[PDB]
Amino acid sequence: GKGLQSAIDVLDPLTKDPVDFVRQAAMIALSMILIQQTEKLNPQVADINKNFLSVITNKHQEGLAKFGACVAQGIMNAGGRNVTIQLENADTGTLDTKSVVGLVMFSQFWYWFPLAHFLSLSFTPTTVIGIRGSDQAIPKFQMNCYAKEDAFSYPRMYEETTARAKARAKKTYKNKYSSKPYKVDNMTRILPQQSRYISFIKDDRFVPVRKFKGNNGVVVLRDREPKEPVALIETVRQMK
Amino acid sequence: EGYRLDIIESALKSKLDQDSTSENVKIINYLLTLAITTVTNSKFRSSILRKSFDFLMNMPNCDYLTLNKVVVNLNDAGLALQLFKKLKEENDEGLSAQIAFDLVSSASQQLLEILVTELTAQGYDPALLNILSGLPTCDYYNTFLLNNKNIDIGLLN
Amino acid sequence: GRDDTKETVYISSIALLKMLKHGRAGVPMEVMGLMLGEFVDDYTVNVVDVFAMPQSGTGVSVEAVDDVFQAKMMDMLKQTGRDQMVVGWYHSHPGFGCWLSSVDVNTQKSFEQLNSRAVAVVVDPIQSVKGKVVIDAFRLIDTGALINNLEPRQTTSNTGLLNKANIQALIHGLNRHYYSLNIDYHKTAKETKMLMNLHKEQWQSGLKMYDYEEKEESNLAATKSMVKIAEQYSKRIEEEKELTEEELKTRYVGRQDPKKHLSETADETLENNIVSVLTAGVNSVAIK
Ligand SMILES: [Zn+2]
Repeated sequence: GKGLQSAIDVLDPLTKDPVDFVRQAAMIALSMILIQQTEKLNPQVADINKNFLSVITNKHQEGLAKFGACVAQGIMNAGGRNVTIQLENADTGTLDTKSVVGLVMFSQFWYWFPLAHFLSLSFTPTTVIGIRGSDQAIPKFQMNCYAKEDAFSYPRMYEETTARAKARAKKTYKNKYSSKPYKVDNMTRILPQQSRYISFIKDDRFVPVRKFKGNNGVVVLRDREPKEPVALIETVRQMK
Repeated sequence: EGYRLDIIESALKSKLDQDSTSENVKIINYLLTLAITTVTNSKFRSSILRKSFDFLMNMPNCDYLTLNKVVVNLNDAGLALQLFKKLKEENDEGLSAQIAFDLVSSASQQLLEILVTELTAQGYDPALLNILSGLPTCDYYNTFLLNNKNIDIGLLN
Repeated sequence: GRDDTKETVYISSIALLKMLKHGRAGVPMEVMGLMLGEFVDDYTVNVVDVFAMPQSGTGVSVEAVDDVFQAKMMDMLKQTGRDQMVVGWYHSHPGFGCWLSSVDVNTQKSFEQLNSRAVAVVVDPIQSVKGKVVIDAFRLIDTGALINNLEPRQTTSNTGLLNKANIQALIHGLNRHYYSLNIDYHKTAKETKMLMNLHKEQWQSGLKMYDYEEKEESNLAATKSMVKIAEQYSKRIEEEKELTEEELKTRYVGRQDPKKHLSETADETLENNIVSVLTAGVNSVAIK
């Protein structure tokens, strides 16, 4: 999920070598570095997806490569594209035991294909979610993002009269503090790269209980208008 | 380098007293980075983490992110119990909810279960109990997944 | 259970050595013998050791399946242990390659109607070299499972897909009548420790200096060869001044390159000489 370039440069020869299962492993890994990455974020992203489509097509490929490309497409476009793999924890320093166990398990699918589903353990959502805190209810409120809107967006869908008479006679990349902040609703995809640029509004019915630290966690706000009602996004548990 | 924790304590108590909240947070975070990334002797690491925890606790205004980092790294139930004791004494509902959510987002399972059990035994506010149980956080994440789904079904076909 | 692709045949050292010894002794007749082992599980087929069936006067056909010899050998091998099943049969295909023929298919059908999990390991003593003994078991496709097109292969592991089917083997038909298997020689610490003895010299040969006349004639001959090769090196350096790379890339193809000869002679004579000096001194000191 770090999207480190040097790893991609090193992996580029691996995904093109004659040996098929190495190609499978390289394709699976390359989809683990660029998870939740758009073409705008990095130019190489689109060509990798084109290579995935080519290997899925072009039936003259080994079955190992086909499986690798299919699983790489599954990982790269993770669940709703709204979830990332974070072996490292949040602002603190932790291994996040669940993710490490899941990824060790996912590395074990060389002797049991069913174990490949264990990678769903390490899937962590990317959200800056706000709650009232007085009753643990999700409110609706916009937030400022000081970056270009053209970067942290979902990638596009899969696509496949004599003078007139004489007139014809002669005819023969940083995105760093781009200003102009644009509103982002609560409960929306916040990439870890863009999470640092996320800011609240100084004036609002809700103000954060602390100073936002640019992570992908939960932030409790403070109701400055404890009498008026505002629209609440209802959680799945709430309607029963 | 010299494994002199008492000298660190003396220097910190001499300097941080005549300083503001932000400056003390900066210097303590630098010390925390040095302890996390450089110290090899794990017992010395635990000692310096504990002393940093004590210094932040005694400090008048405490940035609870640093205390969260310390309790996560040291993985001590009693230290988090003291943290929640202070937090309940201050009666900061927003701080309580935020610290509980941050602890849920990053903590060993054993420590989380032990802390939840001890808080229930001490009968804290049930909001903290249900939050630290982990159900609301996973529920909210499930809601985020369900509402903002964007799947390329054509690619799968 | 439609078998799996991760099935592996475990061949012990005894089985492989007996296989090679019997295969090389009958070139070009395709000798055949049974294969005593045990079925550990669905995924593993252990093989303990093999014994040879007699080769009747058929020639180059694997059709002598004499039952009296098999029954007698099985019954009176039991007198000294080796209580195991009749897991498979091996027959050598010297020269052609590892692949089953129609006669082989019929024999394997006969074995399958008795055990239904019988491998058909095919040795090849002719094209085997010290480190790449070619061996690969086979087992027949089911029958009408081709209507389902699911020949018994559930790729629940990558351990079976790593092996690549041979080119000429597919000509006789590999995935058409007999899905291939994997081969994993499993060793033992006792056996690998002590097969090292094949390259352990006699103790009384290290201190044995050879006759001290050949060690001077060899030195004199090496020195004369060195002189001649140095002269050839001089003429080589002289001639190299006026040659273009497209010739030097192919110049020393057909004639003695008088540089590698010089280095080889120097290294060989220096090694022989150092060994001679060390042997002489060691015996002069210790023997006394
Ligand atoms: Zn044959």
